[PDB]
Amino acid sequence: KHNMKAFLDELKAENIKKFLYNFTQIPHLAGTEQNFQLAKQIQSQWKEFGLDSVELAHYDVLLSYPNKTHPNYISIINEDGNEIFNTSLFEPPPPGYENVSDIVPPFSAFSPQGMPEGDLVYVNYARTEDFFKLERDMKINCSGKIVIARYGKVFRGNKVKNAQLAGAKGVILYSDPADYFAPGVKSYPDGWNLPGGGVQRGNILNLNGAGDPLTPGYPANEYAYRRGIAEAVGLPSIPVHPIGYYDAQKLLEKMGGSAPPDSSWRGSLKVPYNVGPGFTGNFSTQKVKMHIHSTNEVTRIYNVIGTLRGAVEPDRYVILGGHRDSWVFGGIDPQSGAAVVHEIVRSFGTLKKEGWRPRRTILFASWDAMEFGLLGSTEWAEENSRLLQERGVAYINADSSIEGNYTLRVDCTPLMYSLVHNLTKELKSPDEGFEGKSLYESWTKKSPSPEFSGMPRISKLGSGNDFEVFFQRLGIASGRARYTKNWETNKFSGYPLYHSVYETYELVEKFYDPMFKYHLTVAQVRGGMVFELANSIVLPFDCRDYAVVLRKYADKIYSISMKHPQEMKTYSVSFDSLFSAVKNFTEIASKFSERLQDFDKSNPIVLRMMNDQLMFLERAFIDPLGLPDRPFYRHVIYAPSSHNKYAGESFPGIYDALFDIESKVDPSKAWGEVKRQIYVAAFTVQAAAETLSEVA
Amino acid sequence: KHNMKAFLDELKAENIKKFLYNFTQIPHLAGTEQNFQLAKQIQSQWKEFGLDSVELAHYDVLLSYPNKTHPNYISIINEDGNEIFNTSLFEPPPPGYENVSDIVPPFSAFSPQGMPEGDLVYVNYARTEDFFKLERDMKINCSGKIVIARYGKVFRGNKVKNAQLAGAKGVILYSDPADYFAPGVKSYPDGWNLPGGGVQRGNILNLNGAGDPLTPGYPANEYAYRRGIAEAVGLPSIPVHPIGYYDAQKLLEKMGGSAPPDSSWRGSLKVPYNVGPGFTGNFSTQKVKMHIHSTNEVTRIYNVIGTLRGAVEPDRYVILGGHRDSWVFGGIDPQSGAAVVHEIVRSFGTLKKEGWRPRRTILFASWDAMEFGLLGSTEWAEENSRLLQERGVAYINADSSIEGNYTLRVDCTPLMYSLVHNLTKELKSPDEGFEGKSLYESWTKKSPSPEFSGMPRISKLGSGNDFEVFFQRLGIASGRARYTKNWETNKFSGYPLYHSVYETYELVEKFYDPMFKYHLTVAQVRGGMVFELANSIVLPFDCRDYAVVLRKYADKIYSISMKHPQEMKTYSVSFDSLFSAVKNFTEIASKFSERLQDFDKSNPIVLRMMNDQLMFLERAFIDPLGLPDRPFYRHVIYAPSSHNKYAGESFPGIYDALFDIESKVDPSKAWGEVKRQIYVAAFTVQAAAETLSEVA
Ligand SMILES: *[C@@H]1O[C@H](CO)[C@@H](O[C@@H]2O[C@H](CO)[C@@H](O[C@@H]3O[C@H](CO[C@H]4O[C@H](CO)[C@@H](O)[C@H](O)[C@@H]4O)[C@@H](O)[C@H](O[C@H]4O[C@H](CO)[C@@H](O)[C@H](O)[C@@H]4O)[C@@H]3O)[C@H](O)[C@H]2NC(C)=O)[C@H](O)[C@H]1NC(C)=O
Ligand SMILES: *[C@@H]1O[C@H](CO)[C@@H](O[C@@H]2O[C@H](CO)[C@@H](O[C@@H]3O[C@H](CO[C@H]4O[C@H](CO)[C@@H](O)[C@H](O)[C@@H]4O)[C@@H](O)[C@H](O[C@H]4O[C@H](CO)[C@@H](O)[C@H](O)[C@@H]4O)[C@@H]3O)[C@H](O)[C@H]2NC(C)=O)[C@H](O)[C@H]1NC(C)=O
Ligand SMILES: *[C@@H]1O[C@H](CO)[C@@H](O[C@@H]2O[C@H](CO)[C@@H](O[C@@H]3O[C@H](CO)[C@@H](O)[C@H](O)[C@@H]3O)[C@H](O)[C@H]2NC(C)=O)[C@H](O)[C@H]1NC(C)=O
Ligand SMILES: *[C@@H]1O[C@H](CO)[C@@H](O[C@@H]2O[C@H](CO)[C@@H](O[C@@H]3O[C@H](CO)[C@@H](O)[C@H](O)[C@@H]3O)[C@H](O)[C@H]2NC(C)=O)[C@H](O)[C@H]1NC(C)=O
Ligand SMILES: O=C(O)CC[C@H](NC(=O)NCC[C@H](NC(=O)CCNC(=O)c1ccc(I)cc1)C(=O)O)C(=O)O
Ligand SMILES: O=C(O)CC[C@H](NC(=O)NCC[C@H](NC(=O)CCNC(=O)c1ccc(I)cc1)C(=O)O)C(=O)O
Ligand SMILES: *[C@@H]1O[C@H](CO)[C@@H](O[C@@H]2O[C@H](CO)[C@@H](O)[C@H](O)[C@H]2NC(C)=O)[C@H](O)[C@H]1NC(C)=O
Ligand SMILES: *[C@@H]1O[C@H](CO)[C@@H](O[C@@H]2O[C@H](CO)[C@@H](O)[C@H](O)[C@H]2NC(C)=O)[C@H](O)[C@H]1NC(C)=O
Ligand SMILES: *[C@@H]1O[C@H](CO)[C@@H](O[C@@H]2O[C@H](CO)[C@@H](O)[C@H](O)[C@H]2NC(C)=O)[C@H](O)[C@H]1NC(C)=O
Ligand SMILES: *[C@@H]1O[C@H](CO)[C@@H](O[C@@H]2O[C@H](CO)[C@@H](O)[C@H](O)[C@H]2NC(C)=O)[C@H](O)[C@H]1NC(C)=O
Ligand SMILES: *[C@@H]1O[C@H](CO)[C@@H](O)[C@H](O)[C@H]1NC(C)=O
Ligand SMILES: *[C@@H]1O[C@H](CO)[C@@H](O)[C@H](O)[C@H]1NC(C)=O
Ligand SMILES: *[C@@H]1O[C@H](CO)[C@@H](O)[C@H](O)[C@H]1NC(C)=O
Ligand SMILES: *[C@@H]1O[C@H](CO)[C@@H](O)[C@H](O)[C@H]1NC(C)=O
Ligand SMILES: *[C@@H]1O[C@H](CO)[C@@H](O)[C@H](O)[C@H]1NC(C)=O
Ligand SMILES: *[C@@H]1O[C@H](CO)[C@@H](O)[C@H](O)[C@H]1NC(C)=O
Ligand SMILES: [Ca+2]
Ligand SMILES: [Ca+2]
Ligand SMILES: [Cl-]
Ligand SMILES: [Cl-]
Ligand SMILES: [Zn+2]
Ligand SMILES: [Zn+2]
Ligand SMILES: [Zn+2]
Ligand SMILES: [Zn+2]
Repeated sequence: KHNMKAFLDELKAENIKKFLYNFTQIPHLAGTEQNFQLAKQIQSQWKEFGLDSVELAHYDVLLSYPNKTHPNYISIINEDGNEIFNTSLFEPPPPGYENVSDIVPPFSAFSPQGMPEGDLVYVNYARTEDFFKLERDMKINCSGKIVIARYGKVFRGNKVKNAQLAGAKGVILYSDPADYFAPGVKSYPDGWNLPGGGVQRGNILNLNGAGDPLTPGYPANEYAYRRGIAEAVGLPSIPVHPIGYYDAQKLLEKMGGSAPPDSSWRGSLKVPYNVGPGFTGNFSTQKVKMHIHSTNEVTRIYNVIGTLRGAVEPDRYVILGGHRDSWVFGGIDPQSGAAVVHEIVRSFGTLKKEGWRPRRTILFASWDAMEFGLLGSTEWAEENSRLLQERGVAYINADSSIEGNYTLRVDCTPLMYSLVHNLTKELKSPDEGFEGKSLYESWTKKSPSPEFSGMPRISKLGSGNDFEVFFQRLGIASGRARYTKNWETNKFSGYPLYHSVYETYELVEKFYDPMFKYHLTVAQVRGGMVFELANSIVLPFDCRDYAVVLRKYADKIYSISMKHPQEMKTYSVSFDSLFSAVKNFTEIASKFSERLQDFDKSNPIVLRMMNDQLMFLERAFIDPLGLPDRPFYRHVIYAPSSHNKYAGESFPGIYDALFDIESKVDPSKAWGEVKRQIYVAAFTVQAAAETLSEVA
Repeated sequence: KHNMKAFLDELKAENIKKFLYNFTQIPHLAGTEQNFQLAKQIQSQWKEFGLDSVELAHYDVLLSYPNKTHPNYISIINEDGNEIFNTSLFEPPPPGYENVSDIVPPFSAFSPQGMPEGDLVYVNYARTEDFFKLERDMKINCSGKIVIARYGKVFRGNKVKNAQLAGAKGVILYSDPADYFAPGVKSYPDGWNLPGGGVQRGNILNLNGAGDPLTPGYPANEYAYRRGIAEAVGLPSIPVHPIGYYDAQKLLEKMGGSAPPDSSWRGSLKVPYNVGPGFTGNFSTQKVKMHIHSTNEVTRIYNVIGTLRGAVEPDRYVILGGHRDSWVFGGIDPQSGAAVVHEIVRSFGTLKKEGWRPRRTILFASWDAMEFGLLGSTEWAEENSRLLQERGVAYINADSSIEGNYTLRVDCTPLMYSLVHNLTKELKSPDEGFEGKSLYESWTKKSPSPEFSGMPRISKLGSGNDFEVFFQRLGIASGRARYTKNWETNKFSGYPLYHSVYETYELVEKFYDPMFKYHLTVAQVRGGMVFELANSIVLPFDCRDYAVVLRKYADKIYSISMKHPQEMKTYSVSFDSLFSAVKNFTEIASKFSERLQDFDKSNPIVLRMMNDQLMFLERAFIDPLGLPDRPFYRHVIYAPSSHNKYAGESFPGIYDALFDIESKVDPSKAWGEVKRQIYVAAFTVQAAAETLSEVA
């Protein structure tokens, strides 16, 4: 038979390993020839694998690169202006790659050029609360200072935004061993830890969903009319550069001024972690100088778009997408995910060659320029927004398949919770000690849901990955899954060698997944989800699961507001309308579910009506006016946190209206805006509910 | 059989007459008890007529009313401050209605309160070009003057906006006999002309599609959070009041200053039409004083919403909608249209009682508060926007059925041109001299298309009517039709007694349509369109007709730009991308049309795919970012003219970027924005075309 089991059984660990090796021998930086070559290779292979059509979709977008003949670096300069200490110009290449060309040196993409020199202030992780603590509690002024922040906890773009608004004239990011060196594990190449010379690359934009900085709203095609740089979206105004902890140590060791306010401010280096500003007495006349000469330039990028036409509903699209561009070799990020996508295409293509086709169309995407701001997926979705919004069933992302070897991690819309539960109950656990048990069982045991015994944790979607346009802009149900670490063991924001030259094929093959069994489990979950979404007669979404979480989020936002009981009385702030809408959603969804079970199974119009109702339910949470000052975040239930693009926030409009409200100078105005956001959320919830009522 | 002919034949002129009489005996001003009573009556009757459900949808919206105990009026005051001349407090009521209560006196709805006193400037029709001529050519400064403008040519809201931006401190609108008195016809009650004491009511908002001024974006429901008045949308900042030509004569006769610049500035009164400012020598110390005391107040309004559930595609909606609220008796506007809707419901209900149902769902709407800014239809569409955008097939409007007795007038999306041509070829002409001929034949003869011999004129949709939210905001194919006058005979912007107390049942029965045959023809066209839209297996839209007009509009906008050849060279302004997109649209639409003809007629999925492609084609012209500073006008091909809300403009983004461009102080910036609009239009056209490509 051609069923899900045939699909799953065709997937092979050994194929994923071969593809990963193939994709990670040279760098594939967005906009470079090497990445265009790989694009053409994957196009060719997807065609040979059997897809009906495979095309490149190219765009001309703003990227950023260091100047090869004018290196970025930071100095300590003495009062004479002699540079007495200089940070590294490159990471020491790993064994056997010391002759690889075109390894981009560490840099912060989209930094402006400049050579600011000043006194250092240490700002911990540069989170909103870290700046609050500096200004409000410690009375330290960052205006005109160079800020040094440790990576971790939040997206680095938010750090840079926060430093700018504090008045910093430059930012230095570094990786502290506290956050990127797991105790008892060796540095690469002998373990999976970050060495003192390792550095995390990465962009520092604040795009808020816009895509290419020059063309917000519209694809960066041949004839596009670009904004000038001064009106581009999301560019930082101060120079920024990342360094490793050997170099960080040499910048921090001299710091004077105030002590760190508490231990949550101290990392693991042998330094006091003084906040500054500036250096202790003997060194007080020395300063820090950055030298940044990177350039922004419009550069062509290439997405690969594969189509497997549906047999019955070709005008319904289930999309499996993940990026192909990497900072250097991309051993984990993204090629561990791209190798999984490749094998999924291969497997679906095998069935197709034997005469099968999915019920609905499957689109496969190899996105470009993700590392420079989700540019490739966003431009493509801008180009294709009307097809995607009227035909898009679901989007399954496929970045890094592994970031650990402990258990599964899934973030998705509530509409996919039941699908994920049911699919994982069918799959075999790859975990030691769970031989012959289901993935559901191992996952639930290692990662229990905080709410419900006997179920696993599934998180909301955040951002910083290629689902952002499809979910928070366009309202297409989205999900993602990968293998991850035990967050109780270390609690780091990622894996140590993230975005470093040390992220290699050997990293994965030797330390993360020698038998490629976690990769295979991830291919089964991602591929399985796509299979069911594209082949189930009734779409596999359970609207009742949205009702349950909407109540949890309404409770949560209410509890936040209820910290201000006097203001709620003064300004008559009521959540009654939101709870009412949620109650109605619960009731209507329950009735819809009965019809879906009970409808006449011979009637394809009733079926498609109810599949359209299922498909357009995520779509109903979109507000076409967007959230305040973030027009490309239109989903009213979920947006990326305004303080950390990686994290999702629920009822974001209300949350941001309530955030730090006790500090606003005009409370009447501030609480007015809370009430406005309550109204918008209540209305959108009720409106979404009504899409599930009988249609006439 | 139950077919279109059965539907059409059930319609009776005598029923329309009875309903019109029934709807016009007392005033039905929005927000009054009398209009809520009529709402309940139409709800009851639509249920008895056989609709499946009929509900009221109510909203609480900003309306405006004069103060009953503090009348609005204008004076000429002498230097002592004695009011030596006062305009009327009411229109002399027509015969037999001199005892009717609650006739609202003439006023401009949403005027602020004030009693400004100043010198008069006469500004012709207060169009953009009239102000250009005053400031630029005649060097007359309106700052701090009271402006007197004749009604006509453009929507009165645009006049008030234009007067404000000229710095006027108040506006007086009047009806000039040149524009509202047809030569050789008697004044009401002895003819259909406006008497000297007649006055045109009407709102003076600039909403740009927003709906209720306090709640843009969201329905004005129970829990809505309102803007304060100072942030409301579209309210005028200067007092405004309309008067008749007896009173206008007494204001204009003393005017001094400059002569009218030419005869296009002179109306028909026995006055010189001097532009002013102020009065001639002997009267130079006299001034004009307005006294406006109207109040804005949030008031409940009621739409009636009738549903006739579709047998096969209940989740596809064909909407017939028109308003019910009137300024006074509403003899033409709107009850001549509402009486037609009522008979259409009756006819469809007769078929339903005999066991028939349309293929798709038909929604019938009796809108409220249209006269105060299309409020009722817009709030309802805001409430229901997600159902309408995913399920809305078409909207047919149904305001005034007649404004003359000469020939048909149709404005609609190009997608309905073929439908209208085919339907009118089936219908009998009611015109004298065309007995036994088709409506198509009489209409084509009396109103030839400017482009194509042997076809009739069909105009683009403008605004100032209840289709605005459905078409220009939501992108649902829309159309309207009514009987009209011979524009070659007089060329007035409407009919003389528009929005006056004299617009009565007797006006219609005695002067416009004694045998109710034009009303019946209009019921057949509107009802016929709804019938085909709701019952045709393939939706009756021809995408090729859009391709033909897109080329006409691209030629037109190109020709406008080509008046500035030097700037097009300097700033490299090319229309190549727009023409390219239009060419592609033409090619793809041609291929789609072949598939639509040729597809396998047994396959309902292919059918519905192609019906969805047809339905979502108007939808593809929507840009969710809206046009510049007009977020609720999102259609890129059509918007209401920025200079006259009643008129439609094509490629409005480009048109407004080019308008008066030779006056802009920064030409680089201005031509940049032209190019930006070219890109947006080319992209949207191509994107719309691609919705008609094979789906996978
Ligand atoms: C969750 O779902 C429920 C439905 O089960 C919704 O209930 C509606 O709630 C609103 C209140 O927010 C009710 O509004 C009230 O309607 C009365 C008239 O309703 C009748 O007539 C309408 C048509 O006009 C019918 O559709 C309806 O069935 C009724 O027969 C008004 O008279 C009320 O206004 C008066 O009282 C209020 C409050 O004290 C005053 O502010 C007013 O000035 C006025 O005096 C009121 O407008 C509505 O009728 C309910 N519909 C039902 C029960 O079907 C919830 O609203 C929904 N939650 C959300 C968030 O949408
Ligand atoms: C109306 O419809 C036609 C289709 O019939 C569209 O034609 C496309 O037009 C654009 C030009 O605007 C062409 O873009 C060019 O593509 C070249 C590569 O294309 C190949 O590879 C792609 C995938 O990457 C395939 O999809 C495609 O089939 C081709 O095989 C580029 O190399 C060109 O760029 C080079 O030249 C330009 C111009 O001189 C330079 O600016 C660049 O820097 C670079 O040197 C160019 O990008 C596109 O290929 C055409 N597609 C076709 C024929 O199918 C029209 O665009 C459309 N009109 C609108 C308004 O959309
Ligand atoms: C995940 O798996 C669960 C368990 O199989 C699925 O729920 C089950 O779905 C079936 C099929 O609809 C339900 O059967 C139905 O029962 C009703 C009422 O008794 C009957 O009238 C119908 O004819 C039909 O047989 C079954 O009750 C239900 N079991 C539950 C909820 O415990 C669930 O649908 C799956 N989720 C997906 C596919 O997203
Ligand atoms: C308005 O009426 C015209 C004239 O009836 C309609 O166009 C006609 O539509 C029919 C039905 O699709 C076309 O017939 C088809 O012809 C093709 C090609 O020869 C054949 O392969 C199909 O099987 C089918 O018989 C007919 O050609 C066409 N006539 C024209 C264009 O002159 C038009 O569709 C109507 N418009 C509407 C309903 O909106
Ligand atoms: O411009 C942008 O918006 C982002 C560009 C670029 N993106 C990435 O590097 N993405 C991979 C890293 C990303 N990290 C996080 O989400 C941090 C916390 N959550 C998880 O790791 C986490 C979340 C869900 C799951 I399932 C597993 C882990 C990730 O893991 O996706 C960057 O950040 O520089
Ligand atoms: O707030 C708003 O946006 C408008 C509120 C209110 N609306 C109306 O009174 N509508 C009826 C008058 C309107 N007039 C025009 O369109 C003027 C030129 N075109 C036609 O008459 C014309 C156009 C198409 C056809 I078919 C027939 C005649 C009309 O005729 O619909 C008002 O204007 O005060
Ligand atoms: C990755 O695998 C691809 C595909 O097998 C290899 O590209 C092929 O290389 C052979 C030998 O040079 C050529 O004859 C084919 O034309 C290539 N195929 C395609 C589709 O490009 C590639 O060599 C491998 N890369 C590495 C580094 O191993
Ligand atoms: C850090 O790098 C800087 C720049 O290369 C070094 O300073 C330069 O040294 C050369 C050779 O002695 C001089 O001719 C240049 O004028 C210097 N340039 C600047 C900008 O100062 C510096 O010596 C290096 N410091 C260390 C400790 O290696
Ligand atoms: C308009 O017609 C309606 C409906 O025929 C009339 O309203 C009815 O009046 C009778 C007699 O008063 C009542 O018994 C019914 O309950 C009413 N029906 C409904 C549905 O409201 C109304 O009288 C007519 N109005 C005018 C001015 O002629
Ligand atoms: C126009 O109306 C105004 C207001 O009614 C008249 O002026 C008033 O006249 C009364 C009675 O003589 C005075 O007591 C008021 O003080 C006046 N009010 C104002 C505001 O002036 C005026 O007489 C009327 N003019 C004409 C020509 O009829
Ligand atoms: C890079 O730096 C070099 C050498 O210092 C300079 O000549 C060149 O203009 C720079 N390239 C850029 C700005 O792309
Ligand atoms: C920080 O310093 C700058 C000037 O050096 C000043 O404008 C700003 O107000 C200061 N912030 C404080 C002390 O709050
Ligand atoms: C793989 O799992 C083992 C056993 O739990 C663990 O000790 C090791 O740290 C893991 N490797 C990685 C890279 O997480
Ligand atoms: C209307 O005018 C009267 C009498 O001059 C006044 O008492 C009342 O407040 C006004 N009503 C309003 C503003 O609605
Ligand atoms: C019109 O008059 C006002 C002041 O009375 C002035 O501010 C404005 O500039 C004048 N406009 C002209 C003469 O252009
Ligand atoms: C009705 O038609 C006649 C004959 O053409 C015309 O003279 C008369 O003015 C028309 N009535 C109206 C109200 O247009
Ligand atoms: Ca873009
Ligand atoms: Ca509103
Ligand atoms: Cl992922
Ligand atoms: Cl109309
Ligand atoms: Zn990645
Ligand atoms: Zn990455
Ligand atoms: Zn009207
Ligand atoms: Zn009107």
